[PDB]
Amino acid sequence: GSHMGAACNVLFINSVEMESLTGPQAISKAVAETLVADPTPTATIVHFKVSAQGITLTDNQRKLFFRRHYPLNTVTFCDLDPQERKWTKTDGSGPAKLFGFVARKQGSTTDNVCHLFAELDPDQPAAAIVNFVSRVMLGSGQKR
Repeated sequence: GSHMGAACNVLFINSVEMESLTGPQAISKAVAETLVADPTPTATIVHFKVSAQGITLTDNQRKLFFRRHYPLNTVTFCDLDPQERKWTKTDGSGPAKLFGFVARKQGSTTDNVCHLFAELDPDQPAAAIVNFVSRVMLGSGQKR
């Protein structure tokens, strides 16, 4: 209904449309089409907020792009990269792990967009962002 609770920092990469792939392959078909995406998109610091199935991404870098709201209804899969790779650094020095999610908004043609993100937090790695984003949605963990 509203939007206020969680609010972390991540690095925005780019949304690479998969065209109805699956989920655990959209991260690879995106990581492989983003880490090498030539030309590569500019890495911007964004603020990842999770409020009642409502992911918010605000530009906290230097006013690069507006803010968007991706409801978890769309974010089907939100895990680290299977290729065990990292983003191409924030911008010259600064290695940051790589993680994306698959957003299936609208049940038209199962047209999903795998968005890439690099952890930009000295106290919030991409694994912790993937352990939280998955803890907020369906799951349990069992082993943690």
